[PDB]
Amino acid sequence: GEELFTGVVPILVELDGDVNGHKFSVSGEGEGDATYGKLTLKFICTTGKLPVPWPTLVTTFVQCFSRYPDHMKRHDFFKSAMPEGYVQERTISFKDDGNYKTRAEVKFEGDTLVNRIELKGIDFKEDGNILGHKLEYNYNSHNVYITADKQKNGIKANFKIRHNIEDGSVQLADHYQQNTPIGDGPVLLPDNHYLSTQSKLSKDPNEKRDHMVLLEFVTAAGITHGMDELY
Ligand SMILES: *N[C@@H](CCCCO)C(=O)O
Repeated sequence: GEELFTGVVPILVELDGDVNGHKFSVSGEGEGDATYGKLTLKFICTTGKLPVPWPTLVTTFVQCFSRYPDHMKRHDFFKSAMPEGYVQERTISFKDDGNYKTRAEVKFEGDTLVNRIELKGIDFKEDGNILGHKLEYNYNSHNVYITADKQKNGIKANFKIRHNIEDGSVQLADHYQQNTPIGDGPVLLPDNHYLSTQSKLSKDPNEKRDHMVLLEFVTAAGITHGMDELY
């Protein structure tokens, strides 16, 4: 599977969502270059205005594009599941507000890596930071710890995303994530490690539709003692 990621790979993201009486769809396109852990993606809301803030969907919108160091190649579950792919399921709980439930399948369709997502939003406050669009349009860097779930033949992660709010506070979005292979081909089940992520959000000055431009870099890390010994 890792052979499929040696070059630049086109990406398609499709999300079907339902939150607070609003059905919405998002399509995203761009490319990933796993050699540098680099993602360049532009998302468009094709149904009108997005009924939740763009930053709340960044994690939902392809960790197979993470840069795994040579010394950590045996820990890359995500690429090992390719091309048949993996299911990624999350609960995202917004502190003192509602939650997202997401299920995605990530797999190749020919040369294109496709992330197809179903999202449901539950129990949000009409006046809250999410439905009230009170999040700043920016994004923090996070370290996501990955552990094996070997009886389920996959991996899991839980992590809290920090969203800056326009009132100067920071609202946490608590993520619980599980990934399972779609195919029956053996996958790599990793030792504990983490993914170091950084994301920049911007706008296309020629785009009339509601949209988000995302530039993201992800690097696997945390396995250091063996390499440190060399020096
Ligand atoms: N590279 C050092 C050893 C690192 C000490 C911790 O492993 C050296 O060559 O002396």
